[PDB]
Amino acid sequence: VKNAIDDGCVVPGAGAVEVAMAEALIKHKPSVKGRAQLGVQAFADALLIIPKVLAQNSGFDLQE
Amino acid sequence: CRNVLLDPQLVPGGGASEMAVAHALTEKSKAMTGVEQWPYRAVAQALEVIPRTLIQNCGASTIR
Repeated sequence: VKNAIDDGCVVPGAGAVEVAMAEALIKHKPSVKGRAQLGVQAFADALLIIPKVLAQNSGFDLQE
Repeated sequence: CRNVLLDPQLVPGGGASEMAVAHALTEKSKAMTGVEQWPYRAVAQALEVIPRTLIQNCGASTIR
């Protein structure tokens, strides 16, 4: 919480920003090769593990 | 047709006809508050499988 009171900026939590980049990572933006396109495609999904693991640890689906 | 004819009472299929009787049975069991309460408590809960199964079948979270 000091990192909130030291920093004028605070990043919003609850995984709302992870779904936000995964599409904001919208692809062929890595039209470069397709290795970075995987590097982003692999990365877009790693973002969501916290939004997953909670809805996971909560009811329903981590995915649905 | 004959089931409609033999019984001319249309009853709602599934959980509507299901969870309905259960509370009666429980209340029954509870109003009886003997040992047979447990069979009714078993029976009323025995009903809930099919809607659960339907939720099992449909792809949603049943206990919810």
